[PDB]
Amino acid sequence: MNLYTVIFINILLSLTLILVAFWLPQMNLYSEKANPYECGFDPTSSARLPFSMKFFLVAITFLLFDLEIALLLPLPWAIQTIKTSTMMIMAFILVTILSLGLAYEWTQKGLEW
Amino acid sequence: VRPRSDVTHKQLSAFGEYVAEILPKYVQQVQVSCLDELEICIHPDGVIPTLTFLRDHTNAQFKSLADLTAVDVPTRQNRFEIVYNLLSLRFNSRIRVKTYADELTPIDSIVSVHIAANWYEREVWDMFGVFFFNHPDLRRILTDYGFEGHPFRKDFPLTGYVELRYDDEVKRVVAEPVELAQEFRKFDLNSPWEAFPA
Amino acid sequence: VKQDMPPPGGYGPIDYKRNLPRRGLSGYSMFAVGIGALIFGYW
Amino acid sequence: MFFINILTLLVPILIAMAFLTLVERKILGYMQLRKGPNIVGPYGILQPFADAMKLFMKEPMRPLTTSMSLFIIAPTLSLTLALSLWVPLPMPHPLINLNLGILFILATSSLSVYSILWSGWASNSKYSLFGALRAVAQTISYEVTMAIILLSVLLMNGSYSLQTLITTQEHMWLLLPAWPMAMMWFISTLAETNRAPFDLTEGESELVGFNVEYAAGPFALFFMAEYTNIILMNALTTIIFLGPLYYINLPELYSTNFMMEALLLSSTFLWIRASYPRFRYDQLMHLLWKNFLPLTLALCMWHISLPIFTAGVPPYM
Amino acid sequence: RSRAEYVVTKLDDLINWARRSSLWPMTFGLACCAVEMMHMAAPRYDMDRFGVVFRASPRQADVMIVAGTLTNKMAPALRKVYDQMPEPRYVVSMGSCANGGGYYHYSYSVVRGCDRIVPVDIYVPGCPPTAEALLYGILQLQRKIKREQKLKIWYRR
Amino acid sequence: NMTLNFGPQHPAAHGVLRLVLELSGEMVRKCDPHIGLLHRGTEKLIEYKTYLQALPYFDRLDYVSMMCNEQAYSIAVEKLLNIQPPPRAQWIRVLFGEITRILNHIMAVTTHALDIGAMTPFFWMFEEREKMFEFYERVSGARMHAAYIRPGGVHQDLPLGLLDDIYEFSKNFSLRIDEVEEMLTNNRIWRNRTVDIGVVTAEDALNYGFSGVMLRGSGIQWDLRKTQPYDVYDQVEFDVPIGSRGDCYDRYLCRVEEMRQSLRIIEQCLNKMPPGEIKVDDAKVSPPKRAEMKTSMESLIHHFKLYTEGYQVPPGATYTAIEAPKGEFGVYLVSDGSSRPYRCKIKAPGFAHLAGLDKMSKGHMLADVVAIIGTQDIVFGEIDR
Amino acid sequence: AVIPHGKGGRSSVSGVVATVFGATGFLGRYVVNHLGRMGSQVIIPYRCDVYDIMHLRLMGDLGQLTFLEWDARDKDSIRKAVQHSNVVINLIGREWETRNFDFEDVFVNIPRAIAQASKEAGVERFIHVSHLNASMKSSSKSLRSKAVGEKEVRSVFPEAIIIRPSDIFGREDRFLNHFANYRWFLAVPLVSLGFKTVKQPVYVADVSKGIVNATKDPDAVGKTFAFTGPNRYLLFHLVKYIFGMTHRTFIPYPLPLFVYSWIGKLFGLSPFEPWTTKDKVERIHISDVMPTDLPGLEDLGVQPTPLELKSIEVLRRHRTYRWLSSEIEETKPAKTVNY
Amino acid sequence: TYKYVNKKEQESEVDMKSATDNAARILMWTELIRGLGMTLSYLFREPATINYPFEKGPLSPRFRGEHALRRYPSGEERCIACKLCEAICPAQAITIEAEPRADGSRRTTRYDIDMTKCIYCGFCQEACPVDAIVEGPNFEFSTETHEELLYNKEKLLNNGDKWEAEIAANIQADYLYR
Ligand SMILES: NC(=O)C1=CN([C@@H]2O[C@H](COP(=O)(O)OP(=O)(O)OC[C@H]3O[C@@H](n4cnc5c(N)ncnc54)[C@H](OP(=O)(O)O)[C@@H]3O)[C@@H](O)[C@H]2O)C=CC1
Ligand code: SF4
Ligand code: SF4
Repeated sequence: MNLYTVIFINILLSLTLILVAFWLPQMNLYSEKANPYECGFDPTSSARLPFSMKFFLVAITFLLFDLEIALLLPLPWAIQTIKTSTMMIMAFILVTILSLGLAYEWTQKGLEW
Repeated sequence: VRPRSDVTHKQLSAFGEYVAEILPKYVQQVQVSCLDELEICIHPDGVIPTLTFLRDHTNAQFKSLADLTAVDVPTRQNRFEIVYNLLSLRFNSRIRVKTYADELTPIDSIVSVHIAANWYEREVWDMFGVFFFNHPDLRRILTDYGFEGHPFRKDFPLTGYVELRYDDEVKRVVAEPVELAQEFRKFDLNSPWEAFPA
Repeated sequence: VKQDMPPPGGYGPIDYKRNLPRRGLSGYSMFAVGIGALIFGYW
Repeated sequence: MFFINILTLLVPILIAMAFLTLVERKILGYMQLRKGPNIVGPYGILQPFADAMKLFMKEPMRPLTTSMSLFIIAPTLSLTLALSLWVPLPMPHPLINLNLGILFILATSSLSVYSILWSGWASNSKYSLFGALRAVAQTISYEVTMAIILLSVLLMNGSYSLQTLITTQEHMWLLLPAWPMAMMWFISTLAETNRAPFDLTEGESELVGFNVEYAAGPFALFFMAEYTNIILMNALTTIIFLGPLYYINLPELYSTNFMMEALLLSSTFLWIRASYPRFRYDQLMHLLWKNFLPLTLALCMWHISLPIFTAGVPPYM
Repeated sequence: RSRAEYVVTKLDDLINWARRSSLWPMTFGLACCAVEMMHMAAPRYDMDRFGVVFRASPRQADVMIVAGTLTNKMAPALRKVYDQMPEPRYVVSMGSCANGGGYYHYSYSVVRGCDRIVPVDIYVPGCPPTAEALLYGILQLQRKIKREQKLKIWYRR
Repeated sequence: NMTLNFGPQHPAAHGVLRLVLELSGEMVRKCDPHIGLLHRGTEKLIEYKTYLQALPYFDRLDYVSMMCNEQAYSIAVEKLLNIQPPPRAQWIRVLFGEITRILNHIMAVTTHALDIGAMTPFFWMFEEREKMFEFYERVSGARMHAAYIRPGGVHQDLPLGLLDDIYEFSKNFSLRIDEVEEMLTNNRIWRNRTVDIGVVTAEDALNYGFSGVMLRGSGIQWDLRKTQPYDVYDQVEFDVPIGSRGDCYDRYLCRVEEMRQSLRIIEQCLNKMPPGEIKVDDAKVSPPKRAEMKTSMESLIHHFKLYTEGYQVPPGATYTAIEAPKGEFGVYLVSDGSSRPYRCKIKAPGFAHLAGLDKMSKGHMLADVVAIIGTQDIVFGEIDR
Repeated sequence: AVIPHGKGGRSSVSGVVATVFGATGFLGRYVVNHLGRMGSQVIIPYRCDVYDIMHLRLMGDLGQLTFLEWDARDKDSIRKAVQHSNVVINLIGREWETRNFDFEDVFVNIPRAIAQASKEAGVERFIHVSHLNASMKSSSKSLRSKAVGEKEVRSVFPEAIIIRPSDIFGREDRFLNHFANYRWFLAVPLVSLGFKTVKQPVYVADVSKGIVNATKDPDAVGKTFAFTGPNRYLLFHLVKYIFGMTHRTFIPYPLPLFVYSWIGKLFGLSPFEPWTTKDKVERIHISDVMPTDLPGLEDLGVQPTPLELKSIEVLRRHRTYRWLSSEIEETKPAKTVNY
Repeated sequence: TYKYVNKKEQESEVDMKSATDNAARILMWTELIRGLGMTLSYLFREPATINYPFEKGPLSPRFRGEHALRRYPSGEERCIACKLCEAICPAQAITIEAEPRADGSRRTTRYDIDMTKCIYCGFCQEACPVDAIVEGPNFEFSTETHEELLYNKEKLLNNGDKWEAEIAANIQADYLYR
């Protein structure tokens, strides 16, 4: 609840700002004032058309590395595990196998944008 | 009075003869100014051949194109006088090869010989209207996208025929025939007295 | 007579060459500092 | 009383946000041989309030081609998450003490990447997509090392609660140990706030960026958000790695030193901005995936090993 | 004092002060006059001191300092950028090339003034209008912005 | 592919460039720069203006190197008149010519950084630039656009305090280059942004007519100041800073060296400037002195005719090239016997350089193009003319 | 007088010095445009701050447009404005009775004082503009009051032309934008389900050109022209057509006017510019009168321009990205009603 | 004489010491820290800016600034309408038409400098035989309306009367040079 109280004030403060921002100011709007904007000449394209991302393989990896992190996140509680040996043996294997994933990402054109 | 060394007027003169001899099929006149500058003059057909010999000859390497321009002598049947100024970093000398082109008799393009000319040739078409065959992409460079007329021609009015203003009714910039609020005062400046025999 | 001219004997000399100073701690010594922090910090 | 406290955390922070802008426009100035803004008000103190009023009054422009929600949600989200992340910071005592506090800060930061994505799609203007897609990528990439760097920290703190570090750092800053990551936390803090060395999100020379089609108020809110973040992330550096001295008898010397260290590290990213040219888009990702991620993942393992064989496993709780 | 008139005079004085103190000019410089302002942005005559901070995105700009000749090929653009600037907006024409055609007045490719293309608020004269001279012109815009009384006109309208 | 104007109003173009790109995502496949946004008709207007009243136009073609530009017209017109400037004037033109190359290079190096994102170098040097304009203003009355270098000689003698003040500026300027030297020459971030970007091979540079720091950066050894010594560049000693490889870094490093070498040339000019007259003594070419025109009839007639009608240079044509800070700036002035020129083709170091952008920016990102334009030092006044 | 010299475009002279008191208006903007294009001397009395009249500066040439500070209540301001004008054009009008100005003032009271002074001055001709179908008994106070004026001004200024335009069609107009802006409203009320209120729009320019031509023609004296349009329309097609070009759903639902006059009363309370007006509402459902009268357009020299032709430009801003590229051809036309 | 910039004279073979020094340069961003030191240094330098209204950037006597028409001490305007100021103006700015005044003297009925057309070359200052048209020191004459910038004889003569004291001092300082 205490958090709920804080957060709703947080949204309220932001919604308050945006609202004022739209109603207080006066507005007059010929087109060409609202038209899309590309440096002063007509766009010359849809501005939403297919845009290539040279980072094809980097992107896929991030997601995989994120997940590993996930698996790396429980560690703080797992440190206190009585086993210890297995903990580290496990954690070291996870970090090493993902890093090798990275390694192959580098070796392959991935991560080379 | 400027200092003049005749070493150059002799060196350049000789080269002129050398070029002429090597390219007699096109060289019409080859002169050296009193300012120690050579100016081989070639038939328009010799554009490709004369340049290439100068770009690739051991005794005359003229690697870079300083400029391509076209004076317009309206009196001259062939209106334009395409002038190509070249530099030889090897022999530290410049030469100018100038040809003649009329409005509708195009000249060859030298983009092959020097790619520097890709832009200047577009500049000559836009301003003077000479056309260059075999040009990769000839299209107006300096003038407005819809400009009608070639501006540096001596027969084109300075102020031109169209000017632009924003019209509210149509909410867009709009050409209108030029209306000037103080016409260019055309001072006559030539004096009725000559200076020397020249 | 009086025109703006170089002072008699000429002006002094002006430096034009780069005077960037190669001032820094030697690399080995540098490593030790950070390493020492970690070594101690861990203890 | 709780509200009083809510007000005490948000209002001051927001005011601090404002004056950071002024301070950014004077410290950059003196570094560049210029006074900076001193003519409006005394010594420029009224300068931040002045453009705030100019920004809100100028007409908010809704591009002909623009969503009207993914356009107004984006700033609101940016200010809401940034001001929200100050809720758990343990300046001395935190306000809302959360047992999994650092996961709250990491998660809330992650959500801000959307605002960039939503604003870019909303604007549907080139110079915007080209700014949002690259931007989301930068922010996300600098999240993967950002998170791993924290996991290394936590394992030496014992818990996710930011309050524990005040007890972990009662004898020495976590910079001495783990300095190699501080640097890597600092550079990642520079990327995630799209500040200079990594300001490609919105490069000006490159795509003038995500904010081109945004004006007036819509513009200010992110704006405010960025600067508040600029502080928050610096403040997290000043709790996690530079641990201010804590005395249980007088709590404010903790906040006094928190004040001093936060201002200096906030001053540092101002100083970084003026001092360095901006990195290339791929040069930026080349750093994180090639230069930093292998360093972080390996040093992550060293921080699971340092505890065990040095019999130093941290006390939970 | 107590009068709905006094409250409406004081509050615009507030609104005018905010616009006056923070004028964000647009990063739009043509020809050379742009240099004579890059000198205003520079340390001898800082402009930021006065509030102004260059911001490229027309969308986030208050003043358009047209510097240099407005050719007939850049005209169609200037109008676009002026049209896309946020409403409260002002134009300062710098240079005899822009306020009037200057050298190049009679050219076929030069618009004889930006006043033909965009309404102009202050005209700063001089071939390279000096940088103080631009700073005087920007300060004259601030005097014009102080005098404006938009709220008063709405009240007695 | 996608097309972005990357055009006018950008903070990367000078304000007047339309660079239609064919970006495939971030990589840039093709560029088709659309210049013409600042074509003023400079060369059709000159035909209608007398030789002195066209000088001013030459200060506005490259607006960051005013006097070196007006030293190319002054040398041309002087050639066509077979007249030479007096000895003091030639040193003054070399003194002002190197102050302009320091002024252009401070412009080119600092604005390039402004584009890349380094803000501070611009502010530190721009204060050093107003120190320099002051020298223009104190000698001509205009901070920039002086009109000081006249077709025959220069217009007025240096005030009596200028050479001391130029020494004090030159004495302390090198530390100022040293300071941006430290802040933007080894930053891994600069090197990465500049090194191995826009490499141009030696023969390709000559073929594309680059003729400038772009020519020297790839190792070709060509300076019109030593090869074809114009004015007094035969009596001053300097080292051309030839770069080795051609990346935008080697070209930056060359521009920083030329600023240093120009301080060496400025030093020599202050140390060895001759006592004498600043304009040739032929009243037919250079106007008569104020006292003389007000006391001698031959001088009033010569003042009246020169200002109203003109020099009437003898019929001929010349291409005179001087090493302007950007590169070879040349005027092909064709002259009928009339007092007003017939044609004046301004060769702009820049029309050739911008053509090279498509070839130089090959296999490069949107961001690299911002560096590619920056390293050509292109001012659209010279290109558009 | 001023002999007309020039080729016809800006920087030329036509010899019409004309005070135009309400130039800042939608119609006005256009009136100054042609007058400025022609080269006429235009004096624009203004009350709004200079910022708002900047849009008029680029129109007209240097020293051709002069702006004077003027207050309707203060008789002296009108006096000096017409001091040196020979043509006075009155476009003073509003839809919302403002706190300090009543329909009488904006239509009858003020426009009288103005022409009154104009005579004292000796202006050759005065053009007064009043809304079309304006009976002294018409329902809308506005229309009736306007009628009251056209009478009075004739006694202050005899043989004063009185053009009487229909609701105007143009970018920045209300007739077309108002309906298109009903989008915000989920449902678009239409009295009698938008029937029996046939309406004939007229392009703004046509009106402007017409007005200007009046200034430069001896044939118009005491004439009460009526610029009408090129085609009439039942309000139904108009509304839908608009929504058609705007590409926004059309949901015609009838609303009893008695209740709707009340809705107008509601918005009418807006402290700031009122969206709609009780007096508006009536006007909107006030049927366009038939065309038997001193003809306007064509008669004065301009051929009317069909609505569909330029509608695309007026309604474009209201479309969404999805339809922005869409063109007139794709859309359908509305149907006229000679009735 | 040439000079190689960025040319490595030789291949220094890596020595551990060298390698460490380098590796440290990459790992601990040593050169980046060097750059920060430079900016911190200036932060401590005195800023070079001037209060613009209160202090003014220095302009010496030849500054061209704003046009003015001078008058003789007696009060007779200097211009005698020779009209070569019109002839040498590069921009066509000055328009002069003249007629013999009643006194019988030569004077200009209309002298109009279009300042928007003028590019402040300063040749008119040069050309005038009586030196009636001078480049006055003032540079601050920015105007709200375009028409104000066009200047007739009365504005320039008035400009001349206002700034005559400084114009006389400026011409006094620079005439020996001319
Ligand atoms: N659809 C239409 O537009 C039609 C219009 N008409 C008539 O044509 C005329 C012009 O219409 P339109 O341009 O749309 O009207 P607007 O609402 O655009 O206003 C016209 C002008 O009148 C001025 N004005 C209004 N009230 C006052 C006042 N109390 N004191 C001084 N000035 C005032 C306004 O100046 P400011 O804004 O500065 O106060 C404005 O510039 C009107 O009078 C109207 O009766 C007739 C038929 C249809
Ligand atoms: S005005 Fe003078 S300076 Fe400004 S652009 Fe035109 S010419 Fe260059
Ligand atoms: S030159 Fe001097 S005197 Fe002769 S007209 Fe021009 S101003 Fe008058």
